[PDB]
Order: sequence, then structure tokens, then C-alpha cells
Amino acid sequence: QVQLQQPGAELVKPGASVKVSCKASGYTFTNYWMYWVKQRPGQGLEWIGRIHPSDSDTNYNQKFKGKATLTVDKSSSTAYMQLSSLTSEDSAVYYCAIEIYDGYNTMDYWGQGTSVTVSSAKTTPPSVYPLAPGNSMVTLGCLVKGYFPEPVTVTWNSGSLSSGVHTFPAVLQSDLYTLSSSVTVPSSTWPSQTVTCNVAHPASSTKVDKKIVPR
Amino acid sequence: QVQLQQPGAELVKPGASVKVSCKASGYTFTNYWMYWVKQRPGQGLEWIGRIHPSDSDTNYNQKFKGKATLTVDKSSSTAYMQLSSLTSEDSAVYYCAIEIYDGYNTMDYWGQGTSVTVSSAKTTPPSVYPLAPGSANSMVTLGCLVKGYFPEPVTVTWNSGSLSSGVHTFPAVLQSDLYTLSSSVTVPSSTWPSQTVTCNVAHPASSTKVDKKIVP
Amino acid sequence: QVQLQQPGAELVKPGASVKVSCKASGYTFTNYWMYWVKQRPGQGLEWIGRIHPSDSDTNYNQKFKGKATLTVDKSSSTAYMQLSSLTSEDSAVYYCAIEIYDGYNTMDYWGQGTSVTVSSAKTTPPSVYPLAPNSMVTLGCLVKGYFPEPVTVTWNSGSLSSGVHTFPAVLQSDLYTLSSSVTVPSSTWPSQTVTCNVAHPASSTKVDKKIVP
Amino acid sequence: DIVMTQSQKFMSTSVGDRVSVTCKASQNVGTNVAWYQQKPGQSPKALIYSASYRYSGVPDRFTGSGSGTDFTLTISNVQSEDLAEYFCQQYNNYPLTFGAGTKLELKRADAAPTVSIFPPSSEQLTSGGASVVCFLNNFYPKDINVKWKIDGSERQNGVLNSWTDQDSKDSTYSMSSTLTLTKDEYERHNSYTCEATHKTSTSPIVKSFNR
Amino acid sequence: DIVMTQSQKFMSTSVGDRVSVTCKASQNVGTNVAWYQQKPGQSPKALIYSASYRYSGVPDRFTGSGSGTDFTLTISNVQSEDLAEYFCQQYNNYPLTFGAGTKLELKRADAAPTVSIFPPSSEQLTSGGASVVCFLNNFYPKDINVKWKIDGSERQNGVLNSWTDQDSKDSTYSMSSTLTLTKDEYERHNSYTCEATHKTSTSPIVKSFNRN
Amino acid sequence: RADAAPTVSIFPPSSEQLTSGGASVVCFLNNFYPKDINVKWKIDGSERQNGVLNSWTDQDSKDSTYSMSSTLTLTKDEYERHNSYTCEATHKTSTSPIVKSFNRN
Repeated sequence: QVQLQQPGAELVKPGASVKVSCKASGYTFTNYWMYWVKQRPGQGLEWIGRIHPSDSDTNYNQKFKGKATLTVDKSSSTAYMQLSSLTSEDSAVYYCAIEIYDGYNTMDYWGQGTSVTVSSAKTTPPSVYPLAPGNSMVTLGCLVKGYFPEPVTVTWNSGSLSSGVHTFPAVLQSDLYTLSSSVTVPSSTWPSQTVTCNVAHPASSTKVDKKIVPR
Repeated sequence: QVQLQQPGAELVKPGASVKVSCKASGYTFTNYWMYWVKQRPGQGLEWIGRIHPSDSDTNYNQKFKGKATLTVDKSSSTAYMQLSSLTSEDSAVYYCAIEIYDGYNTMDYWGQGTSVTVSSAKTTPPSVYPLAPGSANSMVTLGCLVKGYFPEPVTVTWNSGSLSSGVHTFPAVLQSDLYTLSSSVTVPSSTWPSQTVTCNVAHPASSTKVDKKIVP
Repeated sequence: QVQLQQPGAELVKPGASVKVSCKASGYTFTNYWMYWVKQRPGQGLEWIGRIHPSDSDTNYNQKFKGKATLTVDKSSSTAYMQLSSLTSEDSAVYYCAIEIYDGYNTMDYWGQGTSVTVSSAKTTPPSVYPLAPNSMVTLGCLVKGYFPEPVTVTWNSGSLSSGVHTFPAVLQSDLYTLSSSVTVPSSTWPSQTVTCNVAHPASSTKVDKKIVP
Repeated sequence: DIVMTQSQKFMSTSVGDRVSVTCKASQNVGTNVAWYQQKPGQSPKALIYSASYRYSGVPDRFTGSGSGTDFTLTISNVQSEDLAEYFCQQYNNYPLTFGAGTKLELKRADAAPTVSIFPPSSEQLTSGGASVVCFLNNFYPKDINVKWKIDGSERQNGVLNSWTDQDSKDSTYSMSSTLTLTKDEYERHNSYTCEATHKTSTSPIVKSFNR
Repeated sequence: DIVMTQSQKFMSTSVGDRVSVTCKASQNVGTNVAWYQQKPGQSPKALIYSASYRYSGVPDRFTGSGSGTDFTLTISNVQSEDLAEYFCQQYNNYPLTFGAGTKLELKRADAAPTVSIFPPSSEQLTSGGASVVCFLNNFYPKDINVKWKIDGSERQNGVLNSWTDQDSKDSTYSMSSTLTLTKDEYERHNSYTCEATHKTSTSPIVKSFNRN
Repeated sequence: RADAAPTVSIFPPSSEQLTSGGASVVCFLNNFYPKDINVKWKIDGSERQNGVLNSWTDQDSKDSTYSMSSTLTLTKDEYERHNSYTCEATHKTSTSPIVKSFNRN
């Protein structure tokens, strides 16, 4: 299967540099242009540039002339975008993407996007707290408090519990992020069965599974 | 699951330095004190120091101030203890440990310990020889000779851990800069030689994993 | 693998009959004598008889001569023991057993035993009730009002076997009731799920009861 | 550079009905216009290329039209799963430029919030902090007022509010409100009340607990 | 530094009985005292904190008591699985200091050793060396003597002996004795004998094999 | 083996059982020695013997101790007519009985 693997988050100090990777697999790496898109938080999409891994031919957006440099490593089938002289305006999600037309259909494939955060603050892993109640349905919750930087992934019962889930956007407060997640299940499900909130913070290599225990 | 992950062993030349790693997972790395304990071969426990990974605040045993340095890497949730100017007295097992009180119960969590050996000798993988009884009871004793390795430790299991009862694994003995230990298992005569009995030996210091079948 | 498969229980009316089966597998059925042993609940071992599946040659205890009948079915590798005119004295566990010497070792093989209950009462499945309440915590499982014996009680499908006390059943008005306790670390419960698994093959009952706070 | 306008920042319709987006290009871009869909938290998804051609897997409900400078994206039989931001983009000249984006909104009847309150967990209390969490789930419209009361006195500090986007299942909204105190301050009071004021009723929805 | 003095280096009892190990602090440490259990080859395990409170999973058989300078760890209903070294620790003052450790022993009846001898494997003979191994398993008490005879002649050069700790199942001891020779010297003789002298018999337990 | 005091645990009737109009209060007395032991049931301080059934395990295959489960079975009406349910264990390991109890409330 065609895949574009991108790391989750990159925390880089101001003035420093960073190299964002995009590992391709499942197709001929040197056959399709590799596009790079930047999206700042709560903003729109911006085109950074494109590169053809065959001969490293590039088309740049003049805005990112001295900011971004696209390279490829054909031995590993990996594309790279190096960002230099990092500022707060460079904090964004960076996507790599390709477009394949096989002579029958046209498909687009995107990486998950790398959340580059430019800050002098250090990484802080989240503190995961259970939200258990003190009806035909019951609402359970999960408090993911005091982490940095973005993002975190929250799932319920390793993704097996998806309906009735509300995961709330993270809010930045006192240099730290905090979010919460609620899940509503039949009263015959909890507390008879296990309900687990799975929190993943890749910037700190953190994976915490917190079960919602009745008291 | 809360886990502390330490490498099994490290072989360092005298006067050099070594950085022991303790990789944490399953909990908020910056919420609990990281403790370090030293145990020399055959001796008791000694407290080296503790470090709080939130702000790298440290408490050091004054005996180890110039010797041990505790750091953390929050981006990988890993604690490090660096030992410098290593001497023979620094050959020991070094544990990392944490203590979690969750408002209900108090649990302790320990790494397996890293066996640090300060020596100028090089690594030698073990030779594993089967101990099969002589030609021609209701129970038969088999064995396994793990000879001529360095440094400690080695792990010995039978049938990948399936055979645990009736097992005697003997402590290693140091002779001529080489370690030797042995292991015996006693099984029913209906088990051997009708079924395979395998001595699994792992020596991490040499990336060695040998599975030696006991053949009649 | 050599094994002897017997049903766990049989409920038969007074004066009626029962036919205990012993399904043999993993070996040549017609090469070894098949033995039958009776054990009243709380008593000793009694020998009923033996039968060779090769030609149905039999040796009987004279005590069970007029009551027990031994037969074999070679097409199904199954031995049978039939009892007739059942009385309350015939309520017991009945074992089939063989002995195999292969020139090197002598192995014995036993069936699980068939609990034969001679009663006019009808089968009743058990009601399984959870028992929920330091460094250790004791949980419990109440298996009330079943008939006849036996029931099989495990914890976490057998994965929880240390610290378990399964108490013998008591009889009251043609109904049995037993309880089982388990002591686990405080970090295990209520954090992780602990399940009481109760099997009653006489009523084709399999109930899994999780211990919920 | 060539500028893609998209005059509307929000488009509104009902489930089952249709919507449309215009995209104005500063110069003639021929038919080299693409349309992307971006649901919250996901990567962009290409819907249309060459003004009117769909990518594989894009349903008939999405139709692109236009040539020259006036391009339109039309979504018919709109369902709650279509809640996303939609961008136009020209690839006729370099550099490649995107539109500002148009977010889809779905109209529906009012719905009162289901409110649930949660005291601080025993685990957090060992850290020296105490967060009280109030969930306000599946309400419409998105405007809502939440107040916290401690023993009758209102607290409008140490509160963290967060709203979900429009729900991809029933087009409702949800809100999380977290009142964070120190453990000492928490144990110095008894009643903790969460009051939700929504246009569905003049009487607030009150959830409270006594510690 | 505070000196945590465990008066006894060894504590003994029988299975099912009770044992108590004391620990003496040189200064008043209040109740900020912890106890640890370490079975052979394993990481230490915390049993007691705050002098008398159990960590989760620690059975109630382990109880702690004392305040100030005198502290006591008591193990009730002792089983073979409780064979370990037990350390007291003070964390009232810095630096944190442990005791010297008290090793638990279990008294039991005598047991004669089960003796097995093993000729050098054909695999080892390709290396130019030859090791003869003798296992002496499940004996009590620990004192035992092994003599290697090569063609009826005692050989004590090249003998490697190793003793296990008390077994965690039946509280017995086991010993492994290896006699290592060169390949050429092993083939220069025929009778190889492992003789076990233990207080359970006036006559040694003899196991021999002939290289033929 | 040496004498050992029992570990006493009391359990009120489950809500699942109360739907059936029956109620069983279970008391566990685990890992004691010797086998001789006396259990007194106190309902609102009054000793009750009617409806009490006892069961002893065989000698434990690990520590050679004994265990015993005492179950007081009454009707749901008789259950909710009282409040204090107490399990008292008298053993030779101590003159004072080990008292485990609960209240309905």
C-alpha cells in the first residue's frame, strides 16, 4: 500500500534549524513529484515547494526561498524539508503529499503532517486523570493536563470505542496545553466492562492507558 | 503498564566513562522521583541519588558526587546516570526505581538493573554444551554447561521458559577472566527422550542467543 | 496424546439406569484392558470390573455382577459401563482407566470421572452472585442453588489460580451451594477486571460473572 | 502571485440539501483549479482537479464547475460527515496559491445540552492540583454560557473552556469547562456547582456536588 | 550518615512459622523507615514504608513495627518462596542509608543428594577440552564434599564448584561440580568417578562412567 | 505447622441476588491453623444460628492451612428488617474474636 510516513511533532528552539522527513513506501519513489504544504494553527494552506526525487528538480515558492530546502534520499526513499532560522511564524503543521495517475484513476496520498513548534520551552508529558461519576447511559471522561508541545492523540479502548466520543480541542494556558475527552456508553457497559482512555504524546514518547475505575 | 527499561550489561575499560540508561513508559515521566541504587557483587544496596525529571532537581549521596551524574531526557522519557573515571569498585549492578502513590495504593517499580563490569578484557561469548545422561528411572536429569564467557550476566531457560519446575541454575564462577555456570533440569522419563528439551542461553554483552537441544 | 473422555455428570431416576461412556483416543483401543472404578462421595476406591476391547473379555467384581455391564464399541473407540436398578447407594463418581507399558515406561491414564446422581429431582442451573467488598483485597463468587454436582469454578479463565479457595458444596433441600474466594493485590482490583467462570455441564450452563465494585 | 478569493468564510445548509462555493482568481487560470477538503485534525483531501474532475473515491455529490476566473464547488445531498473546510487552488501558474477556505455549517433544530460534572480524581489530588470538569454535550446552537459556583460565590478564574467543532453525526455542539483549584483551596469548600445557560430554556441547567 | 544496624546477618525459622528481623538506627528517624526484599538474581522489592505500611501486593504476612530507633520486620507463615535478603532503610535524613541485610534461612530435615554424572559432550571434544559435570541436587544441610577420581586417583586440579541458594520450593541445596581436562588427557584415562560425602550417609554416594 | 490466625472477610448480599427475593451474607475465614474454629453470626448484636451453613476446605496445598466459608442465608424481607450484620471468629490464636461486620444503611 502507498504510504507517506511523517513524524508527529518537532520541538525546535528559536534561531535553530530542523529537518522534516517524509518516508515513502509502496510505490516507485522516483516517479512522482513530492509536494510540501504548510498550515499554521487555525489558518489556511500554503504551498512550500515541490521536488521530483528522480533528479532532485525543485519548484519553490519565493516566500520560502531561504527558509525551506527540499532534498531526497533515494537509498531510503525518503524526502526531506529543512527549515532554517526558525521563528514563531514557522510553527505550523507541515505535510508531504503526492498525486498518482495510473492511467485509470487519480489518487492523492498525504502524510500525517509534522507539527513543528518553535519555542524555548522544554517538552512536558501530559498528566492523564480519570473522570468517573460521583440512567440508561453514563458519561465518562479523560483529562489530559499540562503537556507541551502539541499534539496528543486520544482514543477509547484502543479505538474500539468510537461512538459517543467527544474529544475537545486543546487550550494553551500558562505555557501548557490541556484537553479533555468524554464518552457516553450504555449503563450496562460501565462499570461492568473496562473503559480505557488511551493518550499518546509523541513529543515526549509517552503512551498512558488510564482505565476509568468506579471510585 | 509502568515499565523501567535498562540494558542488561555494560563492559567499560578502566578510567573510561559509561552512561546507564533507564527508559520509562506507561506513566507521566515528570511526576515522580527517579531513584538510583548500586549493588556490588555479593554486597548490599547503596543509594546513589535521585532526580526529579520535571525540573532535574537532584539529591546526591555525597559518596557519589564526583562519580555519578544524573540527567533526564524528557523528549524520550529516559533517565541517565553517567559514571566517570571508572575503577574496579564501580563494577556493580545499577538499578533505577520509582515509587507511585495514586491516592489509593503505593507501588514500586524497578528496572532489571544494568550489570556494569570495569575490565580491560574483551567480550567472549559462551560455549553451550549439552549434558545428556550416559547410555541406559521414572525421572531423568538433564543438564547444560555454559562455559567460558565474559562478562556477566547470562540468562538460562529451558524450552523457552516452559520448563520451570525441577530446574537448578547454578551461580557462575570466575576463572582466568572467564565465567562458567551450569544448569540442570529433572523431567519425567516419559518426557525425555520422547520430547525435545532445549537449553536456551542468552549473553547480551556479545549479542549471543544459543538454543542447545539435549539429544540422546 | 492418550486420553480418556468421560462426561462430567449424569442425573438418573431411582430404579432407572445409566450408561457411562469412556471415549478413548490417541492409542490402539483394542490393545489394553479397560478398568472401571467406583467412588462414593467421601469414601474409598472400589473395583467394578475390567474389559478388553479386543474380544469383550470381562472380569467382574461379584458385588457389581448383577448391576454393572461392560461393553465396547470398536468403531467409535468407546467403552461403556451400564448400571441398572439405580439406588441412592449407586450415587458415586465412576472412573475408566488404562495402564500402558511401552517397553520403557509404565503410564496410567484416567478419565475425569462421571458424577452419577440417583435422584428424582430435576436439574437446576446455578445462580452466580458476585461478592465485592490494605495491600491485598479478597473477592468472592457465590454459586447458589444448583443440582446436581458438579460445577467447575475458575478465575480469569484459569489465569488466576494463586490465592483461590473454592469451598466444597453444601446440600440443602435438593440444592447445592458453594462459594469461591480469591485474594489479589490492591493494584489488581478494582483496576483490572476479575471474572468468576462457572460451568454446570448437567444444565449446559456457562456463566461468566465479573466482580464489579 | 495569483490570488484565489473565496468570498464566503462560512456556508450553510441543511442535511440532505445542497451548497456551493465560488472561487475568484485574479487572472485567467484556465481550468487548472483544484478543490480540497479538510476535516478537523486530518490532512487535506483532494476532491476536484482540472476544475470538474473528481479524484478516485470522491462521491458524485461533489461537483466542480467553472473556467477562466469563476470556479464553483457544489456539494449535493449534504450529510453531517461533510462538515469540513473547503479550499480552492490554482495550479496554472507558479507559485501555487490557495484560497482562504470556506467552512461548512449545518442548520438544525435547537437542542439542550446534557450536562455532567466530575469532581477531582484521587490521582490528581496527590499532585497538589484539583480540577473540576463539567461536560456540556450535544447542544445547538453553539452559543452557551457556563458559570461556576463555589458555596454560592461565582468563580470566573482558573476556568478552561473548549468547544468542539460541529458534530459529524448530529450537527450539534459540545463544550468542556474545567475549573482548576489548588488542593488546599479545594478542600476549604464544600459545594461545587456548574450552571449552563442555553437559549433552549430561561432556567439554567444546574449540576453540583458536595465534597 | 545514619547507621542502620541489622544485628543478625542470618535469620532462621521453619516453614509456616514466623521470623523477625530487627534494625537499629543510630539516630531517631521517627517512622520514616522502609523494608526491602531481594530474592536471588532479582531486583529489590519494597515491602514496607513508613515503618508499618505495606506496598500494594505485599501480603499481610509481612508486618513492620517500631518508632524512633528500634524497628522490626516480622514475617508470619513463612514459606519457601520467602527465601531472600531483607534490608531496612532510613529515609528521614540524607543521605538515605540501607541496613547490611538479613538473609532468611529455613530449617528442615536432612536430605540425601541426588547425584548425576555427565561425560564430556562430543561437541566440547571438538574444541580440545573435556569437562566432566556432576550434579548433586536437593540435599540438606549445605555442607557437602565432592572428590573427583580419575582411574581411582583423586584429582583436585581443575575442579570448579558452585552452590545454589536454598531452593525456593523445598528449602534444599544443590551443587554442581565440573572437572575440566584437555582432550588428550581425558582420552589417556578411562574411569571417571564423582564421589559425594554428606552427613546423610557414612559411605559416599558414588557415580562413575567409563570412557571405553 | 504453626498456628495461624484467619483472615476474615464479610460480604453483603449482591443487588443481583436481592432481585430474586433471597439474600446470602458470606463470611470468608482464610488460611488459618489448626482446623478447629468457631464462627458466630450477630444480626443487630443478636446471635443467629438459623440459616447458617458452613464449609471447610481441605488442607491448602501451598501453606498447609485451612479455610472456611460461613454463609447466612435469609429472605430479602428478613434481610432488610435488620441493619448490623457481624461475623465473629473465635480461634485458639487469640482470646478476643476477630470481628468483621457491616451495616445496611
